[PDB]
Amino acid sequence: NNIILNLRYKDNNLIDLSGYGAKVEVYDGVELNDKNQFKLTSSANSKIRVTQNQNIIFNSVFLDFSVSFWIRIPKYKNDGIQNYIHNEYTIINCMKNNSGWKISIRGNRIIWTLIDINGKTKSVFFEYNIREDISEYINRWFFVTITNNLNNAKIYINGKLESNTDIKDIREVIANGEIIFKLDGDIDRTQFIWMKYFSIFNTELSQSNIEERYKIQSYSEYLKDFWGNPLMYNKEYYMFNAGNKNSYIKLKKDSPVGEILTRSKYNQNSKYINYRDLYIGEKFIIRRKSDIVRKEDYIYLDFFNLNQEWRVYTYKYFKKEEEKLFLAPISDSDEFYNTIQIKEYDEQPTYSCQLLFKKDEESTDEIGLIGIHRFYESGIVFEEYKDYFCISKWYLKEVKRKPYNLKLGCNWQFIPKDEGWTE
Amino acid sequence: QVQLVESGGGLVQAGGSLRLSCAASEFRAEHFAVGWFRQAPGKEREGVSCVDASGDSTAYADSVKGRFTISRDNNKNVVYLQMDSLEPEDTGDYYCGASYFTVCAKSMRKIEYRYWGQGTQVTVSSEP
Repeated sequence: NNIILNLRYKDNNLIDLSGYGAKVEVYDGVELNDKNQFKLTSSANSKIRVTQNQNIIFNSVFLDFSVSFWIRIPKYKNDGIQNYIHNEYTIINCMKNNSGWKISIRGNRIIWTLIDINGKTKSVFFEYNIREDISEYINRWFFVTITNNLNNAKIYINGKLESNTDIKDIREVIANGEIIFKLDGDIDRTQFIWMKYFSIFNTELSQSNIEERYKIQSYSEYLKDFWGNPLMYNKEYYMFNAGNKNSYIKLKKDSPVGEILTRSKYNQNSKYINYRDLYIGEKFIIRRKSDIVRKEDYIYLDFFNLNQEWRVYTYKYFKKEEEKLFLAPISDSDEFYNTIQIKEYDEQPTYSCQLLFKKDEESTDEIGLIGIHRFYESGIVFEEYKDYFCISKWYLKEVKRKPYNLKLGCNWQFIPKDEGWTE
Repeated sequence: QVQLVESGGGLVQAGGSLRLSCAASEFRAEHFAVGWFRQAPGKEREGVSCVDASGDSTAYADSVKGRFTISRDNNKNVVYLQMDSLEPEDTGDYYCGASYFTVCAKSMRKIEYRYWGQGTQVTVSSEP
Protein backbone atom coordinates (compact mmCIF):
# COMPACT_ATOMS: atom_id res chain seq x y z
CA ASN A 1 0.00 0.00 0.00
CA ASN A 2 2.12 2.82 -1.49
CA ILE A 3 5.24 1.52 0.26
CA ILE A 4 8.47 1.61 -1.75
CA LEU A 5 10.96 0.82 1.02
CA ASN A 6 10.32 -1.64 3.84
CA LEU A 7 13.44 -2.22 5.93
CA ARG A 8 12.82 -5.16 8.28
CA TYR A 9 14.67 -7.93 10.11
CA LYS A 10 15.38 -11.42 8.75
CA ASP A 11 18.08 -13.98 9.60
CA ASN A 12 20.41 -11.68 11.55
CA ASN A 13 20.13 -9.11 8.77
CA LEU A 14 18.13 -6.13 7.52
CA ILE A 15 16.21 -6.71 4.29
CA ASP A 16 13.88 -4.71 2.03
CA LEU A 17 10.42 -6.28 2.06
CA SER A 18 8.67 -3.61 -0.02
CA GLY A 19 8.69 -5.97 -2.99
CA TYR A 20 11.07 -3.87 -5.08
CA GLY A 21 14.05 -5.88 -3.86
CA ALA A 22 16.54 -3.11 -3.10
CA LYS A 23 20.01 -4.21 -2.00
CA VAL A 24 20.78 -3.82 1.71
CA GLU A 25 24.27 -4.11 3.19
CA VAL A 26 24.61 -4.07 6.97
CA TYR A 27 28.19 -3.56 8.13
CA ASP A 28 29.60 -5.16 11.28
CA GLY A 29 29.20 -2.09 13.50
CA VAL A 30 25.41 -2.20 13.41
CA GLU A 31 23.86 -4.25 16.21
CA LEU A 32 20.67 -6.15 15.40
CA ASN A 33 18.00 -7.96 17.40
CA ASP A 34 14.92 -10.02 16.49
CA LYS A 35 12.73 -7.24 17.92
CA ASN A 36 13.48 -5.39 14.66
CA GLN A 37 15.63 -2.87 16.55
CA PHE A 38 19.00 -1.84 15.13
CA LYS A 39 21.70 0.37 16.60
CA LEU A 40 23.96 2.95 14.94
CA THR A 41 27.15 3.68 16.88
CA SER A 42 30.20 5.91 16.42
CA SER A 43 32.45 3.15 15.10
CA ALA A 44 33.44 3.50 11.44
CA ASN A 45 31.95 0.19 10.32
CA SER A 46 28.59 1.05 11.88
CA LYS A 47 26.52 1.76 8.78
CA ILE A 48 23.82 0.42 6.47
CA ARG A 49 23.89 0.97 2.72
CA VAL A 50 20.65 0.75 0.79
CA THR A 51 21.22 0.63 -2.94
CA GLN A 52 17.72 1.15 -4.28
CA ASN A 53 16.71 -1.07 -7.18
CA GLN A 54 17.10 1.32 -10.09
CA ASN A 55 15.58 -1.07 -12.64
CA ILE A 56 11.89 -1.28 -11.64
CA ILE A 57 10.04 2.05 -11.21
CA PHE A 58 10.27 5.75 -12.13
CA ASN A 59 12.72 6.24 -9.25
CA SER A 60 14.09 9.73 -9.97
CA VAL A 61 11.88 12.30 -8.26
CA PHE A 62 8.80 11.90 -6.06
CA LEU A 63 6.39 14.83 -5.71
CA ASP A 64 4.72 13.38 -2.62
CA PHE A 65 6.60 11.04 -0.30
CA SER A 66 6.74 9.98 3.33
CA VAL A 67 9.20 8.43 5.78
CA SER A 68 8.16 6.64 8.98
CA PHE A 69 10.31 5.08 11.71
CA TRP A 70 10.62 4.49 15.45
CA ILE A 71 13.61 5.97 17.24
CA ARG A 72 15.23 5.79 20.68
CA ILE A 73 17.77 8.54 21.40
CA PRO A 74 20.02 8.42 24.50
CA LYS A 75 19.98 11.10 27.19
CA TYR A 76 22.54 13.92 27.12
CA LYS A 77 25.69 13.45 29.19
CA ASN A 78 25.60 15.53 32.38
CA ASP A 79 29.16 16.76 31.80
CA GLY A 80 28.88 16.95 28.01
CA ILE A 81 25.80 19.14 27.56
CA GLN A 82 27.68 21.62 25.38
CA ASN A 83 28.64 19.21 22.58
CA TYR A 84 25.17 17.71 22.89
CA ILE A 85 23.42 21.03 22.26
CA HIS A 86 25.85 22.48 19.69
CA ASN A 87 27.16 19.57 17.58
CA GLU A 88 24.73 18.31 14.93
CA TYR A 89 25.08 14.94 13.20
CA THR A 90 23.37 13.19 10.28
CA ILE A 91 21.87 9.75 10.91
CA ILE A 92 20.30 8.96 7.53
CA ASN A 93 21.55 10.41 4.25
CA CYS A 94 20.05 10.04 0.78
CA MET A 95 21.50 12.26 -1.94
CA LYS A 96 22.87 12.18 -5.48
CA ASN A 97 24.70 14.98 -7.31
CA ASN A 98 24.33 17.10 -4.15
CA SER A 99 20.53 16.87 -3.90
CA GLY A 100 18.13 14.77 -1.86
CA TRP A 101 16.99 14.49 1.74
CA LYS A 102 18.60 13.88 5.11
CA ILE A 103 17.61 13.18 8.70
CA SER A 104 19.90 14.83 11.24
CA ILE A 105 19.96 15.32 15.01
CA ARG A 106 21.17 18.23 17.11
CA GLY A 107 20.89 17.40 20.80
CA ASN A 108 17.21 17.29 21.72
CA ARG A 109 16.08 18.09 18.19
CA ILE A 110 15.50 15.82 15.20
CA ILE A 111 15.61 17.43 11.77
CA TRP A 112 14.24 16.67 8.29
CA THR A 113 16.08 18.41 5.44
CA LEU A 114 15.34 18.76 1.71
CA ILE A 115 17.74 19.92 -1.03
CA ASP A 116 16.77 20.43 -4.69
CA ILE A 117 18.97 20.39 -7.80
CA ASN A 118 19.77 24.11 -7.61
CA GLY A 119 21.13 23.84 -4.08
CA LYS A 120 18.12 25.36 -2.34
CA THR A 121 17.62 23.76 1.07
CA LYS A 122 14.69 23.69 3.50
CA SER A 123 14.21 22.13 6.94
CA VAL A 124 11.57 21.13 9.49
CA PHE A 125 12.25 19.84 13.00
CA PHE A 126 10.85 18.44 16.22
CA GLU A 127 12.24 19.38 19.63
CA TYR A 128 11.50 17.79 23.00
CA ASN A 129 12.05 19.63 26.28
CA ILE A 130 15.03 18.76 28.49
CA ARG A 131 13.92 20.63 31.61
CA GLU A 132 11.13 18.10 32.19
CA ASP A 133 10.63 16.15 35.41
CA ILE A 134 9.74 13.01 33.48
CA SER A 135 10.22 13.27 29.72
CA GLU A 136 8.15 11.13 27.35
CA TYR A 137 10.79 11.11 24.62
CA ILE A 138 14.27 11.15 26.18
CA ASN A 139 15.77 7.65 25.80
CA ARG A 140 12.31 6.30 25.02
CA TRP A 141 11.04 4.72 21.81
CA PHE A 142 8.78 7.10 19.93
CA PHE A 143 7.22 7.26 16.49
CA VAL A 144 8.44 9.70 13.83
CA THR A 145 6.60 10.24 10.56
CA ILE A 146 7.71 12.80 7.99
CA THR A 147 5.26 13.80 5.24
CA ASN A 148 6.22 15.63 2.05
CA ASN A 149 3.91 17.35 -0.42
CA LEU A 150 4.29 20.23 -2.90
CA ASN A 151 3.24 22.72 -0.22
CA ASN A 152 4.12 21.34 3.20
CA ALA A 153 6.82 19.24 4.85
CA LYS A 154 5.14 18.11 8.07
CA ILE A 155 6.54 16.23 11.07
CA TYR A 156 4.20 13.95 13.04
CA ILE A 157 5.09 12.43 16.41
CA ASN A 158 3.13 9.40 17.68
CA GLY A 159 0.38 10.00 15.13
CA LYS A 160 0.03 13.67 16.02
CA LEU A 161 1.11 16.67 13.94
CA GLU A 162 3.99 18.54 15.54
CA SER A 163 5.61 20.65 12.84
CA ASN A 164 4.92 22.25 9.46
CA THR A 165 7.07 23.97 6.84
CA ASP A 166 6.18 25.89 3.67
CA ILE A 167 8.23 24.38 0.83
CA LYS A 168 6.99 26.03 -2.36
CA ASP A 169 10.35 27.59 -3.25
CA ILE A 170 11.55 23.98 -3.43
CA ARG A 171 12.07 22.48 -6.89
CA GLU A 172 12.70 18.88 -7.93
CA VAL A 173 14.55 16.80 -5.35
CA ILE A 174 16.65 13.84 -6.52
CA ALA A 175 15.49 10.82 -4.54
CA ASN A 176 17.21 7.76 -6.00
CA GLY A 177 20.58 8.14 -4.30
CA GLU A 178 22.12 5.61 -1.93
CA ILE A 179 20.48 5.53 1.48
CA ILE A 180 23.24 5.60 4.08
CA PHE A 181 22.29 4.81 7.69
CA LYS A 182 25.26 6.20 9.61
CA LEU A 183 26.07 8.75 12.31
CA ASP A 184 27.87 11.58 10.50
CA GLY A 185 29.23 14.58 12.39
CA ASP A 186 31.49 15.74 15.21
CA ILE A 187 30.07 13.24 17.69
CA ASP A 188 31.19 11.78 21.01
CA ARG A 189 32.74 8.31 21.14
CA THR A 190 29.80 7.28 23.32
CA GLN A 191 27.15 8.46 20.85
CA PHE A 192 24.53 6.06 19.48
CA ILE A 193 20.96 5.73 18.13
CA TRP A 194 18.32 2.98 18.14
CA MET A 195 15.83 2.60 15.28
CA LYS A 196 13.11 0.23 14.14
CA TYR A 197 10.51 -0.24 11.40
CA PHE A 198 12.01 2.17 8.86
CA SER A 199 9.74 2.71 5.87
CA ILE A 200 9.44 4.97 2.82
CA PHE A 201 6.21 5.63 0.92
CA ASN A 202 5.65 7.32 -2.45
CA THR A 203 2.72 9.33 -1.14
CA GLU A 204 1.56 11.94 1.36
CA LEU A 205 0.32 9.98 4.36
CA SER A 206 -2.90 11.30 5.87
CA GLN A 207 -2.84 12.04 9.60
CA SER A 208 -5.43 9.29 10.03
CA ASN A 209 -3.18 6.79 8.23
CA ILE A 210 -0.24 7.88 10.38
CA GLU A 211 -2.13 7.55 13.67
CA GLU A 212 -3.38 4.16 12.49
CA ARG A 213 0.14 2.98 11.64
CA TYR A 214 1.20 4.28 15.06
CA LYS A 215 -1.44 2.20 16.84
CA ILE A 216 -0.63 -0.90 14.76
CA GLN A 217 3.14 -0.70 15.22
CA SER A 218 2.51 -0.05 18.92
CA TYR A 219 0.38 -3.15 19.44
CA SER A 220 1.80 -6.20 21.21
CA GLU A 221 0.65 -9.15 23.31
CA TYR A 222 3.42 -8.32 25.76
CA LEU A 223 3.82 -5.33 28.05
CA LYS A 224 6.66 -2.84 27.87
CA ASP A 225 9.09 -1.16 30.24
CA PHE A 226 9.61 2.55 30.79
CA TRP A 227 11.77 2.90 27.69
CA GLY A 228 9.33 1.00 25.49
CA ASN A 229 11.28 -2.24 25.26
CA PRO A 230 9.42 -5.52 25.95
CA LEU A 231 8.77 -6.18 29.65
CA MET A 232 10.93 -9.05 30.88
CA TYR A 233 10.78 -11.71 33.58
CA ASN A 234 13.73 -12.09 35.97
CA LYS A 235 14.84 -8.56 35.06
CA GLU A 236 15.65 -5.97 37.72
CA TYR A 237 13.26 -3.01 37.61
CA TYR A 238 12.73 0.32 39.33
CA MET A 239 9.08 1.34 39.58
CA PHE A 240 7.41 4.45 38.18
CA ASN A 241 3.91 5.76 38.86
CA ALA A 242 2.02 7.67 36.18
CA GLY A 243 -0.32 9.00 38.86
CA ASN A 244 2.53 10.33 40.95
CA LYS A 245 5.38 11.00 38.54
CA ASN A 246 7.73 12.53 41.13
CA SER A 247 7.09 9.74 43.63
CA TYR A 248 8.99 6.50 44.24
CA ILE A 249 8.58 3.50 46.55
CA LYS A 250 10.84 2.82 49.53
CA LEU A 251 10.57 0.10 52.15
CA LYS A 252 9.89 2.17 55.28
CA LYS A 253 12.56 1.61 57.92
CA ASP A 254 11.75 -1.08 60.50
CA SER A 255 8.41 -1.83 58.87
CA PRO A 256 6.67 -4.13 56.36
CA VAL A 257 5.13 -1.29 54.34
CA GLY A 258 6.19 0.78 51.35
CA GLU A 259 6.28 4.50 51.98
CA ILE A 260 6.13 6.90 49.04
CA LEU A 261 8.90 9.50 48.78
CA THR A 262 9.76 12.35 46.40
CA ARG A 263 12.34 11.77 43.66
CA SER A 264 15.66 13.54 43.98
CA LYS A 265 16.34 15.87 41.05
CA TYR A 266 19.29 17.09 38.98
CA ASN A 267 21.53 18.89 41.47
CA GLN A 268 24.42 20.12 39.33
CA ASN A 269 24.66 23.78 38.31
CA SER A 270 23.62 23.76 34.65
CA LYS A 271 20.58 25.83 33.68
CA TYR A 272 19.85 24.19 30.33
CA ILE A 273 18.89 20.77 31.69
CA ASN A 274 16.77 19.30 34.49
CA TYR A 275 15.31 15.91 35.41
CA ARG A 276 14.09 13.72 38.26
CA ASP A 277 16.23 10.70 39.16
CA LEU A 278 14.96 7.36 37.86
CA TYR A 279 17.39 4.89 39.43
CA ILE A 280 16.05 5.33 42.95
CA GLY A 281 13.76 3.48 45.33
CA GLU A 282 13.56 -0.29 45.73
CA LYS A 283 14.81 -2.66 43.04
CA PHE A 284 11.98 -4.90 41.83
CA ILE A 285 11.90 -8.17 39.91
CA ILE A 286 8.97 -9.96 38.29
CA ARG A 287 8.59 -13.72 38.66
CA ARG A 288 6.56 -16.10 36.50
CA LYS A 289 3.94 -18.44 37.96
CA SER A 290 3.43 -21.91 36.49
CA ASP A 291 11.53 -14.49 29.16
CA ILE A 292 8.79 -12.03 28.18
CA VAL A 293 5.90 -10.77 30.32
CA ARG A 294 2.55 -10.83 28.52
CA LYS A 295 -0.91 -9.44 29.23
CA GLU A 296 -3.13 -11.34 31.70
CA ASP A 297 -0.09 -13.25 32.99
CA TYR A 298 -0.04 -14.31 36.63
CA ILE A 299 3.10 -13.07 38.37
CA TYR A 300 4.93 -12.48 41.63
CA LEU A 301 5.94 -8.87 42.27
CA ASP A 302 9.20 -9.26 44.15
CA PHE A 303 11.93 -6.85 45.21
CA PHE A 304 15.38 -7.06 46.79
CA ASN A 305 15.65 -6.35 50.48
CA LEU A 306 19.28 -6.49 51.60
CA ASN A 307 20.72 -9.76 50.35
CA GLN A 308 17.33 -11.42 49.94
CA GLU A 309 14.42 -11.61 47.52
CA TRP A 310 11.18 -10.44 49.16
CA ARG A 311 7.58 -10.48 47.92
CA VAL A 312 4.71 -7.98 47.78
CA TYR A 313 1.51 -9.29 49.40
CA THR A 314 -1.95 -8.04 50.28
CA TYR A 315 -4.12 -8.92 53.26
CA LYS A 316 -7.06 -11.05 52.14
CA TYR A 317 -9.92 -9.48 54.07
CA PHE A 318 -9.47 -5.74 54.67
CA LYS A 319 -12.71 -3.84 55.34
CA LYS A 320 -11.92 -0.33 54.10
CA GLU A 321 -11.81 0.44 50.37
CA GLU A 322 -8.01 0.34 50.43
CA GLU A 323 -5.11 -0.99 52.48
CA LYS A 324 -1.33 -0.82 52.83
CA LEU A 325 0.49 -3.58 50.94
CA PHE A 326 2.50 -6.04 53.02
CA LEU A 327 6.15 -6.44 52.02
CA ALA A 328 7.72 -9.59 53.43
CA PRO A 329 10.16 -12.45 52.94
CA ILE A 330 8.82 -15.05 50.51
CA SER A 331 6.45 -17.55 52.18
CA ASP A 332 3.19 -19.47 51.80
CA SER A 333 0.65 -17.78 54.01
CA ASP A 334 -3.08 -18.39 54.07
CA GLU A 335 -3.13 -14.82 55.39
CA PHE A 336 -2.09 -13.22 52.11
CA TYR A 337 -2.91 -13.14 48.43
CA ASN A 338 0.44 -13.38 46.64
CA THR A 339 -0.50 -13.60 42.96
CA ILE A 340 -0.90 -10.53 40.75
CA GLN A 341 -2.44 -10.70 37.30
CA ILE A 342 -0.77 -8.11 35.07
CA LYS A 343 -3.24 -6.03 33.08
CA GLU A 344 -3.56 -3.52 30.25
CA TYR A 345 -6.72 -1.43 30.57
CA ASP A 346 -5.62 1.29 28.15
CA GLU A 347 -7.03 1.15 24.62
CA GLN A 348 -4.35 3.56 23.41
CA PRO A 349 -0.58 2.93 23.08
CA THR A 350 1.22 3.17 26.43
CA TYR A 351 4.19 1.88 28.41
CA SER A 352 1.97 1.68 31.50
CA CYS A 353 0.59 -1.50 33.04
CA GLN A 354 -1.79 -2.28 35.88
CA LEU A 355 -1.52 -4.86 38.65
CA LEU A 356 -4.68 -6.75 39.60
CA PHE A 357 -5.10 -8.82 42.76
CA LYS A 358 -7.54 -11.72 42.48
CA LYS A 359 -8.62 -14.42 44.94
CA ASP A 360 -7.88 -17.37 42.64
CA GLU A 361 -6.72 -17.70 39.05
CA GLU A 362 -9.95 -19.61 38.46
CA SER A 363 -12.17 -17.42 40.65
CA THR A 364 -13.78 -14.20 39.43
CA ASP A 365 -13.51 -12.10 42.59
CA GLU A 366 -11.41 -8.95 42.18
CA ILE A 367 -9.70 -7.94 45.42
CA GLY A 368 -8.30 -4.70 44.01
CA LEU A 369 -5.60 -2.95 41.99
CA ILE A 370 -2.16 -1.91 43.24
CA GLY A 371 -1.71 1.86 43.52
CA ILE A 372 -0.85 4.78 45.78
CA HIS A 373 -3.10 6.22 48.49
CA ARG A 374 -2.89 8.90 51.17
CA PHE A 375 -3.60 7.17 54.49
CA TYR A 376 -4.31 8.73 57.86
CA GLU A 377 -1.01 8.73 59.74
CA SER A 378 -1.25 10.65 63.04
CA GLY A 379 -2.57 13.58 65.07
CA ILE A 380 -5.96 14.19 66.68
CA VAL A 381 -6.60 17.93 66.51
CA PHE A 382 -4.34 18.28 63.46
CA GLU A 383 -4.60 15.14 61.33
CA GLU A 384 -1.43 14.31 59.41
CA TYR A 385 -1.46 11.99 56.40
CA LYS A 386 1.15 9.91 54.56
CA ASP A 387 1.28 8.23 51.13
CA TYR A 388 1.82 4.45 51.14
CA PHE A 389 2.25 1.58 48.68
CA CYS A 390 -1.30 0.24 48.57
CA ILE A 391 -4.11 -1.81 47.11
CA SER A 392 -7.45 -0.14 46.36
CA LYS A 393 -10.90 -1.29 45.22
CA TRP A 394 -11.67 2.22 44.00
CA TYR A 395 -9.48 1.69 40.93
CA LEU A 396 -11.60 -1.27 39.78
CA LYS A 397 -14.58 0.86 38.77
CA GLU A 398 -12.30 3.63 37.48
CA VAL A 399 -10.43 1.59 34.87
CA LYS A 400 -13.82 0.95 33.25
CA ARG A 401 -14.25 4.59 32.23
CA LYS A 402 -13.40 5.67 28.68
CA PRO A 403 -11.13 7.14 27.56
CA TYR A 404 -8.73 5.41 29.95
CA ASN A 405 -7.39 7.79 32.58
CA LEU A 406 -3.59 7.89 32.28
CA LYS A 407 -3.28 9.91 35.47
CA LEU A 408 -4.69 7.00 37.50
CA GLY A 409 -2.43 6.05 40.40
CA CYS A 410 -2.66 2.37 39.50
CA ASN A 411 -0.72 2.89 36.27
CA TRP A 412 2.82 1.59 36.74
CA GLN A 413 5.89 1.55 34.47
CA PHE A 414 9.06 -0.50 34.99
CA ILE A 415 12.49 1.09 34.66
CA PRO A 416 15.58 -1.01 33.90
CA LYS A 417 19.03 0.61 33.88
CA ASP A 418 19.85 1.74 30.35
CA GLU A 419 23.09 2.95 28.75
CA GLY A 420 20.94 5.64 27.14
CA TRP A 421 20.26 7.03 30.61
CA THR A 422 22.88 8.26 33.08
CA GLU A 423 22.44 10.15 36.35
CA GLN B 1 5.66 11.82 70.77
CA VAL B 2 2.78 9.98 69.10
CA GLN B 3 2.34 7.16 71.58
CA LEU B 4 -0.10 4.67 73.06
CA VAL B 5 -0.28 4.98 76.86
CA GLU B 6 -0.93 1.74 78.75
CA SER B 7 -2.46 1.38 82.22
CA GLY B 8 -3.88 -1.19 84.63
CA GLY B 9 -2.07 -4.22 85.99
CA GLY B 10 0.14 -4.76 89.02
CA LEU B 11 0.46 -7.54 91.58
CA VAL B 12 -2.33 -10.13 91.62
CA GLN B 13 -2.60 -13.67 92.99
CA ALA B 14 -3.06 -16.73 90.77
CA GLY B 15 -6.55 -17.24 89.36
CA GLY B 16 -7.61 -13.62 89.79
CA SER B 17 -8.54 -11.09 87.13
CA LEU B 18 -7.05 -7.88 85.76
CA ARG B 19 -7.84 -5.22 83.16
CA LEU B 20 -5.46 -3.41 80.81
CA SER B 21 -6.14 -0.16 78.97
CA CYS B 22 -4.61 1.49 75.91
CA ALA B 23 -5.28 5.19 75.33
CA ALA B 24 -4.12 6.89 72.12
CA SER B 25 -1.70 9.78 72.60
CA GLU B 26 -1.55 12.26 69.71
CA PHE B 27 -3.32 10.09 67.12
CA ARG B 28 -6.71 8.55 66.35
CA ALA B 29 -6.44 4.80 66.90
CA GLU B 30 -9.67 3.79 65.16
CA HIS B 31 -7.84 3.87 61.82
CA PHE B 32 -5.48 1.11 62.90
CA ALA B 33 -5.66 -2.41 64.27
CA VAL B 34 -4.36 -2.67 67.82
CA GLY B 35 -2.44 -5.39 69.66
CA TRP B 36 -1.34 -6.32 73.16
CA PHE B 37 2.05 -8.01 73.53
CA ARG B 38 3.81 -9.44 76.60
CA GLN B 39 7.52 -9.31 77.42
CA ALA B 40 9.24 -11.38 80.09
CA PRO B 41 12.77 -10.19 81.04
CA GLY B 42 15.38 -11.45 78.59
CA LYS B 43 12.86 -13.03 76.21
CA GLU B 44 11.73 -11.54 72.92
CA ARG B 45 8.25 -10.03 73.16
CA GLU B 46 5.39 -12.14 71.82
CA GLY B 47 1.87 -11.31 70.68
CA VAL B 48 -0.88 -11.75 73.26
CA SER B 49 -4.00 -10.52 71.47
CA CYS B 50 -5.26 -8.09 68.85
CA VAL B 51 -8.32 -6.41 67.40
CA ASP B 52 -9.52 -5.07 64.03
CA ALA B 53 -9.82 -1.37 63.15
CA SER B 54 -13.41 -1.72 64.33
CA GLY B 55 -14.56 -4.34 66.81
CA ASP B 56 -16.12 -7.47 65.33
CA SER B 57 -12.88 -9.18 64.25
CA THR B 58 -10.59 -10.46 67.00
CA ALA B 59 -7.54 -12.68 67.48
CA TYR B 60 -5.83 -14.31 70.47
CA ALA B 61 -2.73 -16.41 71.07
CA ASP B 62 -3.40 -20.11 71.63
CA SER B 63 -2.17 -19.90 75.23
CA VAL B 64 -4.54 -17.02 75.93
CA LYS B 65 -7.92 -18.34 74.75
CA GLY B 66 -10.30 -18.12 76.26
CA ARG B 67 -9.22 -16.41 79.46
CA PHE B 68 -8.70 -13.00 77.85
CA THR B 69 -11.08 -10.75 75.90
CA ILE B 70 -9.98 -7.73 73.88
CA SER B 71 -12.40 -4.94 72.95
CA ARG B 72 -12.56 -1.47 71.42
CA ASP B 73 -14.18 1.87 72.13
CA ASN B 74 -13.44 4.03 69.09
CA ASN B 75 -15.57 6.85 70.48
CA LYS B 76 -13.31 7.13 73.52
CA ASN B 77 -10.20 6.26 71.50
CA VAL B 78 -9.37 3.38 73.87
CA VAL B 79 -8.64 -0.37 73.65
CA TYR B 80 -9.41 -2.72 76.55
CA LEU B 81 -8.00 -6.11 77.48
CA GLN B 82 -9.94 -8.11 80.07
CA MET B 83 -7.89 -10.83 81.74
CA ASP B 84 -9.49 -13.68 83.67
CA SER B 85 -8.10 -16.79 85.41
CA LEU B 86 -4.56 -15.38 85.37
CA GLU B 87 -1.69 -17.86 85.58
CA PRO B 88 1.85 -17.12 86.85
CA GLU B 89 2.97 -17.78 83.26
CA ASP B 90 1.28 -14.50 82.31
CA THR B 91 3.75 -12.40 84.29
CA GLY B 92 5.78 -9.75 82.47
CA ASP B 93 5.55 -6.23 81.06
CA TYR B 94 2.58 -5.65 78.76
CA TYR B 95 2.95 -3.35 75.75
CA CYS B 96 0.27 -2.02 73.42
CA GLY B 97 0.92 -1.16 69.79
CA ALA B 98 -0.94 0.11 66.74
CA SER B 99 -0.63 -1.63 63.38
CA TYR B 100 0.10 -0.08 59.99
CA PHE B 101 -2.92 -1.96 58.67
CA THR B 102 -6.60 -2.14 59.58
CA VAL B 103 -6.39 -5.93 59.59
CA CYS B 104 -5.56 -7.90 62.73
CA ALA B 105 -3.83 -11.27 62.30
CA LYS B 106 -3.14 -14.16 64.67
CA SER B 107 0.48 -13.90 63.53
CA MET B 108 0.95 -10.74 65.60
CA ARG B 109 4.32 -9.93 64.05
CA LYS B 110 6.21 -7.20 65.89
CA ILE B 111 7.09 -5.23 62.73
CA GLU B 112 3.45 -4.67 61.80
CA TYR B 113 2.98 -2.66 64.99
CA ARG B 114 4.23 0.77 66.08
CA TYR B 115 3.51 3.68 68.45
CA TRP B 116 4.51 1.42 71.35
CA GLY B 117 3.86 2.77 74.83
CA GLN B 118 6.03 2.45 77.92
CA GLY B 119 3.97 -0.56 78.99
CA THR B 120 2.55 -1.78 82.29
CA GLN B 121 4.02 -4.55 84.44
CA VAL B 122 1.87 -7.45 85.56
CA THR B 123 2.93 -10.14 88.02
CA VAL B 124 1.03 -13.26 89.04
CA SER B 125 1.91 -15.09 92.25
CA SER B 126 1.04 -18.62 93.37
CA GLU B 127 0.93 -17.90 97.11
CA PRO B 128 -0.81 -14.76 98.43
